[PDB]
Amino acid sequence: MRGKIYDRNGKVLAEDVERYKLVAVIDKKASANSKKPRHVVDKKETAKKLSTVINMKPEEIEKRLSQKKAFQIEFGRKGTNLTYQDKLKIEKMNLPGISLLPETERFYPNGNFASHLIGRAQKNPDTGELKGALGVEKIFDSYLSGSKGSLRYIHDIWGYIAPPKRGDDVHLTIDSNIQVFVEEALDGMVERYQPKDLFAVVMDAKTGEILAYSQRPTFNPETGKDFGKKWANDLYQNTYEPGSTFKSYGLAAAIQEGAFDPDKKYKSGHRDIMGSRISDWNRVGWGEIPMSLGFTYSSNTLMMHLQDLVGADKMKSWYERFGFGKSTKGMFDGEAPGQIGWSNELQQKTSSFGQSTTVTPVQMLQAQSAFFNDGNMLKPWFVNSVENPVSKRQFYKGQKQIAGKPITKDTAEKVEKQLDLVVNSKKSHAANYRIDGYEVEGKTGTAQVAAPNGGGYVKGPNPYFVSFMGDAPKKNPKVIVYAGMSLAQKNDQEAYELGVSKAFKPIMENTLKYLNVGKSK
Repeated sequence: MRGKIYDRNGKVLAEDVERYKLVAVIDKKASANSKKPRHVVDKKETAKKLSTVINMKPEEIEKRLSQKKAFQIEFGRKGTNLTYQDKLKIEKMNLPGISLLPETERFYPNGNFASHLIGRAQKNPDTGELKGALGVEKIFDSYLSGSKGSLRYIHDIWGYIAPPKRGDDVHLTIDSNIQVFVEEALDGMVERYQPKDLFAVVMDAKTGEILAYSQRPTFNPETGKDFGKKWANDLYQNTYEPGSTFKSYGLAAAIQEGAFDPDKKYKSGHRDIMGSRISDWNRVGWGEIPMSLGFTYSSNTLMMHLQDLVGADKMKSWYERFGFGKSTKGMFDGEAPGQIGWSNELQQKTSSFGQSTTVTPVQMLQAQSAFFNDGNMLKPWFVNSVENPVSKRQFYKGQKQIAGKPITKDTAEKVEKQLDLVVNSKKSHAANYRIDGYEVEGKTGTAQVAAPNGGGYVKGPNPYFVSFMGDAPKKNPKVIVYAGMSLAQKNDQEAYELGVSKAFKPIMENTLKYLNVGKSK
């Protein structure tokens, strides 16, 4: 047995099962040393009796019993992965030459479910040996695998090298109930906007536990549907120019450095940098306004203004101190570090509002956490324990760590106030993320997308990556929800206007409802 992959409530996400394969001996040579024939005598009548399972076409079953001049025959994919009920029925029939060989197959009960995180195990036809090829299944292959007994090693995680054999179980921080809300909501987005890429993550605000995560396009682990298109896990391996989501950190930096004042006015509109008219999102601005409104209205100028006030060399340090351009050191394989765009003044200024600079969605979760844990960035973790369930030996146990405290408690509270405005201001550009009976806050995140291999940015009507980095209930939140959609292909206007609001509202509402947080109607 390969070990199981459980969720945080010990519901099975992956396991081994025994399923059966249909073989028929069709050659008289078998029956040439026996009274009782070990070969299909009546091809016709055996075929009709067999036509109670799978492709029940007696003609096609007969054709294959007549086939070639081979000793045995199999029945493609339809003659494999047959249940124990499917077997007992064909064994009662007691047909001559018909048998069912047991093969162990890797079963994912929910099918397409956190498919890019859990991952998928492939089988060696020869030995029937399962080897994980992506996600948990690849990372913890050795621990899960009941076979070998060489040295046990964790894929990229230097350390944890421990030296009829069952395997070790891997428990995740996932909560199937929540992971549902996400999977449904994401399906909702693919129907509506059919984006080229999409993801959502739920994190415990207080722990850094990943409660739920899917992406699109994903694959189905059970079937191998679409497996090996997008290899990259969005949350851990994929880099983004994150957009307005990333102002939150630029803001904090300023607040602390003393350069930001909610009431102090600044000139909104444009800023000619390196001979480029970098402008607010409405191209004109709103003239002289308070910096509080600028954040509520996602002003690119404000961020550029604040960069000037604080200073470049000082801000690069700030972005570094929020853990950008550096791995989260999470338990996933080949995690992406990203890079802070600072090679020149353009990169620098654009960065302020979240372009040039590249992030993992997790780098961002880490950073946003600080605003709710008194300035402390929580390391996000999805792996709860690796532990053989015979012995109960915990090989790895996960826990809340602290990746840094780049800001004061005070600073954090002020950033929170500004996020509360972004959503619940009178002049809010983002009341589309509001929810009945629950108090929400967060940051809207419209952003251009790079041309994969060279060129500049992707062109189109609305060629945008839209995100939102929300958390509820506001001030003392239980969960963070970060959703992102890249290059909607349908409704590409509604995309620019609503953003990921149509995904965030359901996920958050259902999650809070499920964690039994009270609704002040």
